[PDB]
Amino acid sequence: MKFNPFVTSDRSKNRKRHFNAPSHIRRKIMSSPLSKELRQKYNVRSMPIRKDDEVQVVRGHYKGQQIGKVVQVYRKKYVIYIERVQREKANGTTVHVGIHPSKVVITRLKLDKDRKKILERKAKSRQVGKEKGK
Amino acid sequence: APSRNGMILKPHFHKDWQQRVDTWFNQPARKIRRRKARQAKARRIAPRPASGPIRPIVRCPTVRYHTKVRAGRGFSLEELRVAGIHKKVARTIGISVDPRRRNKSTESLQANVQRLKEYRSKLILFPRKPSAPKKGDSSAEELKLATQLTGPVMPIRNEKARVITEEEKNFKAFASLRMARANARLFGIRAKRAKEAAE
Amino acid sequence: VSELAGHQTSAESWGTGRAVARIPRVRGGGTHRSGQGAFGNMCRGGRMFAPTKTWRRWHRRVNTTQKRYAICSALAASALPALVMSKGHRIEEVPELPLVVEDKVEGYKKTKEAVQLLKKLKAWNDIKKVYASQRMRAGKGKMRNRRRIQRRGPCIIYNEDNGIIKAFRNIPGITLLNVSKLNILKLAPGGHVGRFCIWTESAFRKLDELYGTWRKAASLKSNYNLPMHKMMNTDLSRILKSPEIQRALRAPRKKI
RNA sequence: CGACUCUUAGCGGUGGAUCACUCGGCUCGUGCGUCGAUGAAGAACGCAGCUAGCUGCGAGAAUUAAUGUGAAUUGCAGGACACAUUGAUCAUCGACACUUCGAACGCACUUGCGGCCCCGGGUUCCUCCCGGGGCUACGCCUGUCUGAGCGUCGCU
RNA sequence: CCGCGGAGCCUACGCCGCGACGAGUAGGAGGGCCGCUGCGGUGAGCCUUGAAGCCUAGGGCGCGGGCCCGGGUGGAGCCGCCGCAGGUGCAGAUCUUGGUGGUAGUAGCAAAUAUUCAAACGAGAACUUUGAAGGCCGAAGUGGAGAAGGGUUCCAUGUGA
RNA sequence: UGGAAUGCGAGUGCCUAGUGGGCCACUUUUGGGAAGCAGAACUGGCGCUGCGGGAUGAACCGAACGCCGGGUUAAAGCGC
RNA sequence: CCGGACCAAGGAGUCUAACGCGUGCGCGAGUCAGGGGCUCGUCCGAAAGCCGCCGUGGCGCAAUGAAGGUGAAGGGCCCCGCCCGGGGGCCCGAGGUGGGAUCCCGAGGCCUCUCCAGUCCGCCGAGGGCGCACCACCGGCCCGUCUCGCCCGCCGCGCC
RNA sequence: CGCGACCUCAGAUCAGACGUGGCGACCCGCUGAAUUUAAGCAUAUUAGUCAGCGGAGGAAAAGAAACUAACCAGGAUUCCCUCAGUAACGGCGAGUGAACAGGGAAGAGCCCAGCGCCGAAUCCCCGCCGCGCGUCGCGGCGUGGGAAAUGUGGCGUACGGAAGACCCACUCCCCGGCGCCGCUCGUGGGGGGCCCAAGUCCUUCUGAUCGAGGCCCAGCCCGUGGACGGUGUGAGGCCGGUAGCGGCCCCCGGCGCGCCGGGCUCGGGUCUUCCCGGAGUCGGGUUGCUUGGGAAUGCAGCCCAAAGCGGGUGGUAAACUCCAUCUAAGGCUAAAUACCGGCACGAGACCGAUAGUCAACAAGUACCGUAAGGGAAAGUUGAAAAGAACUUUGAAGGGAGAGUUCAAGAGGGCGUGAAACCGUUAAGAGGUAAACGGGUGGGGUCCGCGCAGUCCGCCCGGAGGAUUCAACCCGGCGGCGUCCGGCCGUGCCGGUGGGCGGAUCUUGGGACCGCCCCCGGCCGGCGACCGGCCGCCGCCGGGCGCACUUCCACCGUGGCGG
Repeated sequence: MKFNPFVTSDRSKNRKRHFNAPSHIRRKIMSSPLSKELRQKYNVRSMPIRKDDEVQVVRGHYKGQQIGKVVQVYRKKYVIYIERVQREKANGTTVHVGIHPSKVVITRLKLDKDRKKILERKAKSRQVGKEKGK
Repeated sequence: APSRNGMILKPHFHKDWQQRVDTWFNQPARKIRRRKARQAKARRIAPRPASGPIRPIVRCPTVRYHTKVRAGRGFSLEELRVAGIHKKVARTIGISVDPRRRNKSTESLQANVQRLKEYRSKLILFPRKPSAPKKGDSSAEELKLATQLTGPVMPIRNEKARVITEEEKNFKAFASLRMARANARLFGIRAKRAKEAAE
Repeated sequence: VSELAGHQTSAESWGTGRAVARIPRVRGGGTHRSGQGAFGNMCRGGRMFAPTKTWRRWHRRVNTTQKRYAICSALAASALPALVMSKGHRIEEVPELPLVVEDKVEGYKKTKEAVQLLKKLKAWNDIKKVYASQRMRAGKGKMRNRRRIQRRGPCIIYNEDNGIIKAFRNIPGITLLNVSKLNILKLAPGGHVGRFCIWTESAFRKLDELYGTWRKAASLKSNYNLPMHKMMNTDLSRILKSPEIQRALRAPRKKI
């Protein structure tokens, strides 16, 4: 149970912060779990979703084992777009269906200097916690 | 307005009292704040007793209360002088000083003097510079037995059977009290009539 | 409510002669508000009848002797299995209702050992019923930061902390209580006596010094002793069936 | 027989009650407790590729720089950022910048009229014309300079 | 005792018996397993296999306050019991806010003389435009320009909500 | 021999709301020509109360009231 | 007579303080921490617990007088110079009268298969006895005030 | 009659500074009503309150006795409890109304003028140099200006002080620039940034789940984390978070310890001799306001107008006398206290869009008034726009199909969708306006696992099946009761007790008393208190008992009871 007198448990305050969060806070809010194989390789459980990330949908109408590429992270709408997750309008054109990143699993993450750095930070912090518990 | 038996009540609610109403919902908050101030002060003056300086013994000034003894504002200049403590070094030692208190009697003077001597013997004086001590206290009593006092320093707090002798048995307690009150009342006019009779 | 609520407008009655009620009305023009009622408990936008005030008496003081009486009654009821089961506390397979466990529990540090101990004392079914009682509160309290409700589980009475509070903290329903600070709000959860309590032996032995026997006054409280009984034998059946009472009776009149 | 009228039920409508919800209030409590002639509060007018209002900003105008962050913003478009020859966005914010009124300050409140000292361009020390820059308000303190007085005196 | 056995009971704040009585404004008192909202306990309560709410020629209960069930609609919460606390029950107040009728397809669209023929555009013309007639303001004008005040109403194109 | 008859269980304390405009009738009665006028006494009534009868009606006559079945009456009636 | 065309939603004895009576609870000649303080950062907890070497204080436990002031013991049994009423000694510890729930004794009755002589318990019981609370009445004590009258005491001999 | 000095004034766009205005919840100084109550009304009350004016700060104001008291005396201010609805005031009516003592929170004390001593020892400005240098201090020099003898500085202020003589101890300090570490104990002291656990496992429901079952070990996994949000519906383990004296990075600090530089480097007792105070102020008269202050509590205007063993106070005016207490007319000072404005936070038995702030929304907005000012209404498609392509009629609005969606009985003021009012369909009725109460009757919608009507126990037969039963033996578990033991105990003695109290005695320590607990012995009772023998009874399991016993189902239009 929360003990910090400076952290709010209020419904309205937590919802207000969520719904008009700045863009860089919406980045960490829109995090997705890594795959079991990736969680084994890097000692990390979840990463913030990013464009050109290979994910699969685990909930909803478009659930399946297909692997798609993230093509748009609409942080204002709190949704991401995947390659094959789409439907047809009345006209005939095709539109992407927004999927919340909490409902997808990263199977391959785009790798760069910044992403390697925060993968190592999350593994180092977790390893310290495991050592402290032991 | 009145209905049968009752009390003639005069409530003082004719003066727009609702604008000046003191609620005490902050009472628990001011207890914690007062408590944390005490704890911070005690740490800041850590070796010192954290209950303020030593106060003298004082008698309450009225018939209702002259059988009781409480703490005064400070030791008077007469008892400080008898104890041999300079009035400008008492405050540094931890002795409260009240320059405006008089000493009508000697027992109260001697009681407060002995209270000052007991404090001086019980006092540990740390050197100004720990590396170089001079006219202070020894290492045994300083870094081994120094503790901060918790409550007030030297708290101030408030006849065998015998055979009754024939003299006090034949004592007129009520009669003496009656003549005594008459003697005080009639003292002035008895002397004036005696002087007039002399003339 | 706010002291200014319903009274920030400027509004006067139109008086009689205008074929309308004599309620105060907003002055001016050029808006819906003009001519509308104000300053009244019957008017939309007006103040309430007797506006609630902060200097209502919120707090009650109970006599110390009565508060101590309530704690003794709550403790006595917690030792009767019928009263504890009447609270729905699932006391079966529990070896003794005045459950006393050693002082090693006070030194517990992991929630795993807290759960294992409850399983070994057969007090885990109480936690399972607390889990089964977790549901959503009905009403406006969901918007008032009181969304979830659940039933109460066992109360654990300790003497020294040594980590016992942290170990049992995460288990739902469990309340931790210091024997020297016994709280009637946690021993009779809803004014009903009969809450299941688990004691450490240190808290159990401290309990005689706290409230005293009938031969000894309380040692840890100055000037307190246990309340006296106004009726020594409460067994009505045995008293009525005793030969002394039966011999003094007239024959019963069964004929209708 | 209709029509018309009345009642009841079904369905459909002038209507927006009830219920459920709530990035809003109200009340209590805690910590801080900081405006301004270095120009405040408050006004006015402007500023976006398409943008009226709200919001943010001031001619560098829906923002510059810096630091942290680390791949977006998004209603459409356009092009950055090659996503280290170090940086989209957002946050923070200590650098820079900050139109006209306003205690409001050259005089006056009309885009009115000046004065002094400099700079550039026409002509050449007309400072005549145009443009730019710095000063030019009241009260009051210490000091400074210039003064007044048949004020009190000294030497003449 | 060849039968080894014999209904129900007694939430004692419960159950049973007997006798008499029953109007009511103002007003007083009692009971309420009458109703509304929130809190503490409790129902190993109910609920997307369908909560609240709403409708009902359905089945019923209670003297009543009201309540339970069936059916339809709805789409996410709700209720029972022991206590606690109220901003807790409306036909009135020329009550407040909103919505709606009958009146009623009614009153009315009657101050300053007046319009007609043809064509054009157009889905559509008594009312627009062009032409031709008949009339009016009749220069102290129904003319041509300004001051206040208005502030884009000025001009062109398009639309006909 | 509980010192007439008859009937009935009494006594007592605290707190206490509403009311403090009345009106009608037999008898008695004051002012007034008198009044469905004004003012009194006693009792009953209406107000607070419905029910049968007086066609109708605050007060008259009868009778006072929980929801019902049978029987019988009061005052008043029994041409329709 | 006045208000009401119709429907929905809102809409009026509340809160605080002070008294008074009644009732539930705790303790009881006492009772009450409410202001303050001590206990881990305090989800709950702004709660709860404890102070007694915080009961200061409030109310109650004493009244009366304007005030100076004064300030609540009754009975039973024996003895007495003196016969107007007071003194002395023991024993207890608010008196007496009439009512008075309840409680106690109880002549005489009821009886276990029968008679007799016993031990009991119960039940009815005429009569008595101790009498709760409360009521009425009569005594008594404290304070104020008035009338009458004789004494006593002494660091003050007093307008005590 | 020129040149100087001083004095009193003046001007300057002179060199440097400072004030103004705003906010105003809390605070300080003024000014200041009436509504109201008195059942009328004028004093009174409302009330020194609202409105008006001025001035600040994070607090303000107050404040170290010209005090209280009368005691065995206390001892600055401020705040809380009490004093106290009291003393007192009041058409003594209505009403108003403090203080001292006592208990707490906090606690802290000091400085001039005057009298004196010291060659003005003093201060501001301007330069230069050595410095130091976060935006400015030190030392020197100045044959550099000015202020100040019409009085700066050091010592010293009622608690007395100073100066000499004697004795004693001998100095324990401050500031600026630098390094150490605990980097403030609530864990770093504070600010900022980035991180740190466990199911989305198997089977099912759904439009979508976060739903419902299950997960060997006695129980899925973590739990110091089961607060809360988000996510297609309800989530401890999907995500952010949450817990943790958890980790890492940057910055800003204070308190202590060490280095350098600068300043100062002096006290305490006893004796002797000296010095010692704030004036148009106090006080008195009078007037007006104010106060609980009453022959005047406080404040102010005018008149009078001091003293020094004096003056002020001692709650009834005055004279005389005694006593007590303080030392006015100059000044500074933190804490405890206040806070409806501001910047950040936390929470709630509060409201839930006619409520709650006027304002949940482009709200102090639209709009109104010349202006001061007045001042609204207005939330909700859907999980996702997937917001209806295309065909067709119409000039279009608007329809018919088609399509999306779980759902258009969700189609851009679109959740649900009541009533009033209306349209249509179905049924019924209709000349005393409708409507109503009580009785029936007719018709209609729905309802009744309605449409051959009950169901239990015992007995009687017929025929079928299977066996334990009845008794006996073994094992297990219960229920009941001088037999024993451990307890729970009153009382009663012996104490290794060694304990708590006491307004008992002491000869702080002790003795004495009363209890409390414990030890041993004796002594009574089982029920919210335990065992073990010995019986008696009951139940269950197993064996034997192998059929006139026992049990299970069917039939009879069976009999009795309900």
